[PDB]
Amino acid sequence: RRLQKGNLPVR
Amino acid sequence: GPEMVRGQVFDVGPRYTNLSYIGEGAYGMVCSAYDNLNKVRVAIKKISPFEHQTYCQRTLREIKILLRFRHENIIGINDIIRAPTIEQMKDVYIVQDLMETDLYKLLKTQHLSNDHICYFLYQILRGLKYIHSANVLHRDLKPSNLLLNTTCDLKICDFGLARVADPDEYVATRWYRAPEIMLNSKGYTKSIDIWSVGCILAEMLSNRPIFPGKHYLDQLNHILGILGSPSQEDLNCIINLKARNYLLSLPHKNKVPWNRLFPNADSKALDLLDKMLTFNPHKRIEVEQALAHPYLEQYYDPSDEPIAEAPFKLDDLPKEKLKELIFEETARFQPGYR
Repeated sequence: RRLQKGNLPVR
Repeated sequence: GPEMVRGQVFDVGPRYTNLSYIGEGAYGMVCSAYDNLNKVRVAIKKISPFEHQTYCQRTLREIKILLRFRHENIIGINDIIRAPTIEQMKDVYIVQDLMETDLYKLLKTQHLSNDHICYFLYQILRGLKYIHSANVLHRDLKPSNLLLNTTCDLKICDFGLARVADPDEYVATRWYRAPEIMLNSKGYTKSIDIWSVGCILAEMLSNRPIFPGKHYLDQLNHILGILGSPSQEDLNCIINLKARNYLLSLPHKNKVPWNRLFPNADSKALDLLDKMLTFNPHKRIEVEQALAHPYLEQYYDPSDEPIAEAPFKLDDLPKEKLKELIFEETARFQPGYR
């Protein structure tokens, strides 16, 4: 649950 | 004295320092800045629309809507800065959170795995449901209007072109416009944003605009070149800019199977894609049905998908009247103002 599942270093 | 940026004034008060130019936005340029109260680097956009009726309206909306909206996926206005009296207020600074990139920049040089596209799509729809439940249309969903930081958080922004919906004009860029609108016509149905979202998905799958086109007839035919020629109930449908006589006088075009166009795209994403990118607006999938699609099932949870606390409800008044309302509105961010 909760705001999770994601990662992507960007500008 | 007042800090300058690229030879431009940017007087934001002693609450924000360390200004760094990032680019343009609309009625003015945009800068980055250090907040000396929250110890973070917020984004601040300078707007100077007081002598423009169009700008004035687009501003008031953006300020009124966002100020009343509160959703994880809908960018929020952290603060507003303007002169103590409307007599000197020649420009307004709307301070918001600073996201790393945005869907436009990312999708341009960056490549997204299927898992990221699924999550992104969901956050987009989860937020759209809120707005759409608020009886409102964004009317301008596009890659550059979806902000995001490395955590993968996505937020919808820019409601200067939004509009209040309900059952019963100069356009820049057309790549994310539904057929019914095409070439100045301004949408009036939530189903329009679906097509846009559908278009945004298509891009996250190939990193390239699904419907480019020199002009609106070229874009129009680009669509049919993919979705194949629509039925007659589909044309005769909400397609009537008159120049629709064009499509009527047009041979038969076949559909390109999504799977062919997107050889590396998951089957679930495409099925939903198809449901969104349908010519007949009436048949486009709605935001609630979409959130419940098999594709977005690992994230789906209607209890974690809140709606507007209250729908949203007179706005062609003379600019100096809008400035007045723009002053009253921004009156809450002034010191000791309750």
